[PDB]
Amino acid sequence: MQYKLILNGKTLKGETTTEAVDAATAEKVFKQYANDNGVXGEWTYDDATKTFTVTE
Repeated sequence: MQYKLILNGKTLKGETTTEAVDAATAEKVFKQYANDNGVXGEWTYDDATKTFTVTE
């Protein structure tokens, strides 16, 4: 139930984590987080390692 976020912004590179029971819930949380950090970017999703990647 853990999901990662890989931030590749023009001035913001990093990775965060959250615990969510649904991929859309996790995506929404990460999108909110990204937006608060100024990002949103092109969003890619890997379901093998449960990671969302943002390419600004």
